[PDB]
Amino acid sequence: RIAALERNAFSVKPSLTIGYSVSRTSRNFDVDRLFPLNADGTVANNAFTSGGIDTDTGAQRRDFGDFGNASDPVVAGAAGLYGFADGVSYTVYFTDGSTATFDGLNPADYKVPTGKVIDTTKGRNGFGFNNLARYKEGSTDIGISLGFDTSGQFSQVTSGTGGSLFSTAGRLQVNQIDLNFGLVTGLPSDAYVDTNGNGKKDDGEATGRGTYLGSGGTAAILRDPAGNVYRPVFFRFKNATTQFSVGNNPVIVTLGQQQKFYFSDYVFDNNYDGRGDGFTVTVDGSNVPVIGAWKPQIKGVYGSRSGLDGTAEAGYGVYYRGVRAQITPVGTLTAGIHYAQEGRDMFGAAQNTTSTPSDVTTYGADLHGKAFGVELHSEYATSRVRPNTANAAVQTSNAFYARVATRKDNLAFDLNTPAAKFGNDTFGVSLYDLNYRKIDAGYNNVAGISEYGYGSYSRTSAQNIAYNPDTGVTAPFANLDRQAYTDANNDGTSDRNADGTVVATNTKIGQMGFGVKAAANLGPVAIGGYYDTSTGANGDNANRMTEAGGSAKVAYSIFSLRGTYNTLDSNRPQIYRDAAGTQIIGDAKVRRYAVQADVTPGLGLFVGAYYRDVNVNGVRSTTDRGLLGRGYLASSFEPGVGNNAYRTGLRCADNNFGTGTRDIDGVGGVLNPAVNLDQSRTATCFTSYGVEAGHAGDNANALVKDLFFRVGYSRVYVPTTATATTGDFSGSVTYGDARYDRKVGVANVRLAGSFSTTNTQLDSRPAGTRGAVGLIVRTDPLENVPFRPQFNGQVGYYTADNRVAAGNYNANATKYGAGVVLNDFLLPQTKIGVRYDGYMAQNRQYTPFDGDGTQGYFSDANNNRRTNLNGVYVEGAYQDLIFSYGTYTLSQKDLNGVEYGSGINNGQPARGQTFKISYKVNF
Amino acid sequence: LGFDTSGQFSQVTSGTGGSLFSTAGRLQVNQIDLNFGLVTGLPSDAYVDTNGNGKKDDGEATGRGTYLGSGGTAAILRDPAGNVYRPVFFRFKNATTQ
Amino acid sequence: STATFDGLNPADYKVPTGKVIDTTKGRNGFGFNNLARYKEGSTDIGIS
Amino acid sequence: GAYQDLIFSYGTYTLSQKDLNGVEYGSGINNGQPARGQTFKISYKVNF
Amino acid sequence: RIAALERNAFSVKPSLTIGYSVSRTSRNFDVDRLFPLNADGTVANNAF
Ligand SMILES: CCCCCCCCCCCCCCCNC(=O)[C@H](CO[C@H]1O[C@@H](CO)[C@@H](O)[C@@H](O)[C@@H]1NC(=O)CC)OP(=O)(O)OC[C@H](COC(=O)CCCCCCCCC)OC(=O)CCCCCCC
Ligand SMILES: CCCCCCCCCCCCCCCCCC(=O)N[C@@H]1[C@H](OC[C@H](OP(=O)(O)OC[C@H](COC(C)=O)OC(C)=O)C(=O)NCCCCC)O[C@@H](CO)[C@@H](O)[C@H]1O
Ligand SMILES: CC1C(O)C[C@@H](O)C(C)(C)[C@@H]1CC[C@@H](C)CCC[C@H](C)CCCC[C@H](C)CCC[C@H](C)CCC[C@H](C)CCCC(C)(C)O
Ligand SMILES: [Cu+2]
Ligand SMILES: [Cu+2]
Ligand SMILES: [Cu+2]
Ligand SMILES: [Fe+3]
Ligand SMILES: [Fe+3]
Repeated sequence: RIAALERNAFSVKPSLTIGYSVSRTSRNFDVDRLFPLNADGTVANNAFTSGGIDTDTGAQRRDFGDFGNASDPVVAGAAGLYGFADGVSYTVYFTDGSTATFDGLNPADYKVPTGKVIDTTKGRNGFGFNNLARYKEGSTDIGISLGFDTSGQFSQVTSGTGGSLFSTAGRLQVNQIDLNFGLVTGLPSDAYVDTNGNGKKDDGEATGRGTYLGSGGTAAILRDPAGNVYRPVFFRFKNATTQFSVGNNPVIVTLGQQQKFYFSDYVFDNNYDGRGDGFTVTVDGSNVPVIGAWKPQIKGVYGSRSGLDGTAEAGYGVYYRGVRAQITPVGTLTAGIHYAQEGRDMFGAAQNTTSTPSDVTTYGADLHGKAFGVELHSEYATSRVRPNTANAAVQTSNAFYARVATRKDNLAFDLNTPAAKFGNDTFGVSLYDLNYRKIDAGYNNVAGISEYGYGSYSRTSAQNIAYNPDTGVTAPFANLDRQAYTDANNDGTSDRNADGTVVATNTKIGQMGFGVKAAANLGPVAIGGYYDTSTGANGDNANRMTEAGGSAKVAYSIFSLRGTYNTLDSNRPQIYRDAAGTQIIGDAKVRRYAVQADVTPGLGLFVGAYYRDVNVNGVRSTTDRGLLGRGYLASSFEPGVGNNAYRTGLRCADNNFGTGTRDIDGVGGVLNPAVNLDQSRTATCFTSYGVEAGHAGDNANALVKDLFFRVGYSRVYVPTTATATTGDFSGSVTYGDARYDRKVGVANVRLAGSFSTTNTQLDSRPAGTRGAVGLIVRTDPLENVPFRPQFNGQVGYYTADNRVAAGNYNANATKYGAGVVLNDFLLPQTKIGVRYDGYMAQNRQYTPFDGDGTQGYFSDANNNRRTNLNGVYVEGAYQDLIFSYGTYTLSQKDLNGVEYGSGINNGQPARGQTFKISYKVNF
Repeated sequence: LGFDTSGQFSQVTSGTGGSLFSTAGRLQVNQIDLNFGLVTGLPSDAYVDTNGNGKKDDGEATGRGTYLGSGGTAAILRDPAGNVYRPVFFRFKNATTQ
Repeated sequence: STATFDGLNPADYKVPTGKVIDTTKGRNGFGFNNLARYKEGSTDIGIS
Repeated sequence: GAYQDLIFSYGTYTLSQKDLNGVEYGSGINNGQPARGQTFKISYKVNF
Repeated sequence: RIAALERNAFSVKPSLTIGYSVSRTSRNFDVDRLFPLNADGTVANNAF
């Protein structure tokens, strides 16, 4: 009886929040860039951060201000303190009484008055000024909330009797659901009233807190003169279950919304979203008497696209059906056939609009598996698309491939595992890939009824491969397209973007070709080779792209010597930069050959000498323009004895330098415990030659346990002026890195250092000297000295002499930070703590997140400005009551010393102060 | 109809906090004076305080007018079968501020 | 304004109100209510 | 049809009303076609 | 004490309905006039 009472009882969960807060600022800069970075790269926790960490948009705690109640993001350029503070953002008044906001330090540059608006002289001269000061008037807030949770025992459903011509028994199937429900008192700030059914908040839908006054917030509170507060009670629930399965042994029928299914690639790659609402039936004949050892299986799908959706949507009156059948006659070779169809009904043929084909009918067969020591992967498809309209003129498009290679479990092809193995280690000829491709030009995700895909995933990386992990397009080979200059509006000149990149028009050409990658394992020797030619579907050599190559390695004792030859002959246009540095579209010929020798004495040390020679379009081509990466079979070898693996990808980042110019911390990464500067490569294949010693601390029997350094020298070829055939190895790069953690006593030291003396502009790094050093100390609590002190520390210096074609400017930075925590302070359970941080910078800047996956970074700019961010943060604690105080100042002067901080132009820095009293309480 | 609670939620225990350090937690027990329950209908003097002053300004909301069917005779949320529906509110009063 | 005539011949619409005149907006002022009903296929989950 | 407790119901019906001549007035858009109705349902009763 | 707890306790009753439906017609006639009539005069049950 007690269990029955508990099953359908409410758990009452009240919550109380108590806290005092005051904050005064004049510019709202950011202070999270001063705090130490943890070994996982996260910044140390403080009581002043505004938050804002978003992985989707790349936002971090360092992209927003931390004072007042405002989280104003930092603004790049001069409007912000070069990414250090908030923008100036004048306000512009209009004649009709409307207003706009101008984001700049000079309103005169407001070059965007709308068509009919005229600046009315209402403010200073029609331009106002948005106040840069934010205030949080000191107050103590008590927040009270209450929720009612359920026992969570309603996770099952049992079927009931049904039928009209008959009556089912009932209680035959038990389904596990994922319903999470309870009672809430108040609505979240992000709730809304969805009046359209799209499931998303359109333009100002309802603001559910505004629909139910008194639900939450401060705008409305349903009160009582006696002091009572009333809040509406809502029933909140999530239903994560949309599929219901019936039947156990041979036959299982699943009914639900947005059914996800997969016949094969090129036909019903309809998982990762699903296609619509309906049912799927799966029949497994693995226990049949006569034929059950072949594991016969049948799948059948019926559904309506997107369920019910309004007209003008692609899935209105459109229904899909399909059936697949497969077996495994041999060890693992599964062979299957499948029929798929999608079409409009009489209500979709009329009043649907869009462009969905009147009918698509695809047939196919596949032979994936591993049977007799070899792995086969084949696929055939036929489309027969009915292109709506009136005449239609049904169009057919096939897609066939046959590959002898190893597919992973995620259906991506692993080209590093042979799958042939025609011998042992002494004589070990290994076939890695052997494939043919006949994808037609018109075969897209509509031809074979899928969600996405069947197009080059990169067009710059391996562009014959359609495999797209983002959209779940599991398909080995892609529908290639031909690229050409656009010339949309202007005539005579090709259209370009603002950055100068070309604008291309892509026409699908399909794909047809073959490719073999193999390697023969000798004894102390090993050899490998690859060949690959792909044309358009029609076979015209105007779209051919052939890559051939081969490598040979000899490794013995502690010496290894490799030699690689790579070619790329692309009559296919290809987009790339020329010698001058302007993007172009046109055929390419790349010839590379690299001989690199390595010696490993075994004491953790290593030495490496290399000579790599690129040759683009017949000229020596100081740097290849990424063309060699257009093929998916690169297959270089690796140094070391007994390492005869022919792994795909030309390891161009081997024994060469790094060209990074961005960093999370103020100093050039030498103060970031999540960045190993000695393992930073450029990943660009150069025409150069050089040597590089080093030392690894993770390798056992090393001189120093945790020590890594990467001293190295190199010389890079550069043409005579810009495009001359003649040239010389005039460029010179001398680089060095070091990293040493150690733990002397109770403290935990960490040293990092980097150097560079480049002579030319390699990828984006200018030509000049570049050095950096950083030290991090973190003492554990001392149990001998009174107060149990626990110290910290941080120092970082960065220097760079950027010799760019527009200046010879020096960009240096200096970051420091110290702090001591007293874990035993007078009264019991009393703690005190103080941390002082500082960051000075010459011509450097911060670039905030771009709103995409890219994050913000500190870089060098020629802005003649010196930033002087400083702050002190004192955190004391009684038993569990935390007093946090913080005072920070940001001043950005110029060479003269004008002190542009606090940009009202009064010669005063921006200042921020905060005081908080925090107290966490639980019921 | 009203729904009263057991009245056993008269205590709070502090939790660990701090950024430069971390307090032990469960160190202090505070006696609070929160009286809460569930009501079905609103009183006559209830109102929607849209300014924060805590007092009824000139015709603020007349909370019975905001939620029709809460109380009174002006509005009654009914059903042809004879059922009567009244919104459920979570009423609470906090007398503790220190 | 619009009205609905329930008959197989709109010419027999002997009931134009006091001041209303048939505007030649449809075929000749008379439309035609579609006789086709559609329930687009969907799977519905209702929770209470 | 019915599997354990999942009921598949399908129905196709046709209504044609001709005159003596054979004008086939059904589906009264006057195109000589009968009225037609088709339905497909999948029903599943579940209990907590 | 258990009886006192049960006297003023809530019984939580959740309900879930799952079902797929599609229907296409051009005139919307009636089909219940075709089904057999039961001994009590009611027409046989159907899913349409
Ligand atoms: C145990 C249950 C027994 C069966 C119950 C009675 C049903 C059979 C009687 C004939 C009834 C089925 C006859 C086939 C109609 N045809 C369909 O497929 C249409 C497809 O829509 C649209 O597609 C376009 C391109 O695709 C075009 O063709 C359009 O023109 C078409 N729309 C239109 O204009 C409407 C004709 O679906 P629908 O909207 O009519 O949906 C319902 C259908 C039919 O229902 C079933 O019978 C399925 C039962 C499967 C249970 C499998 C589970 C087994 C459990 C052990 O369901 C399908 O999907 C299947 C497709 C037909 C194959 C049938 C053989 C298993
Ligand atoms: C385990 C079991 C799982 C069960 C669930 C899976 C169900 C599998 C169903 C398999 C049925 C056989 C398929 C035959 C394939 C013929 C190959 C094929 O699809 N033909 C293509 C297409 O066809 C049109 C289609 O033909 P269709 O015969 O498919 O439909 C008839 C009937 C549907 O009945 C209803 C409900 O009205 O369905 C059946 C078979 O019962 C049709 O007439 N619809 C009129 C409307 C035209 C637009 C779709 O016309 C051209 C393009 O307009 C062209 O592109 C052709 O290549
Ligand atoms: C009968 C019965 C009963 O009444 C009482 C009691 O016995 C039961 C209840 C168990 C029962 C029910 C039994 C029930 C379970 C049904 C049996 C199960 C099987 C599974 C059904 C399907 C069998 C068909 C089979 C799967 C097809 C095989 C063909 C291959 C797919 C062909 C592939 C070839 C490809 C194209 C080559 C590659 C070519 C390219 C170019 C692509 O490389
Ligand atoms: Cu911040
Ligand atoms: Cu739809
Ligand atoms: Cu997929
Ligand atoms: Fe919406
Ligand atoms: Fe008020």
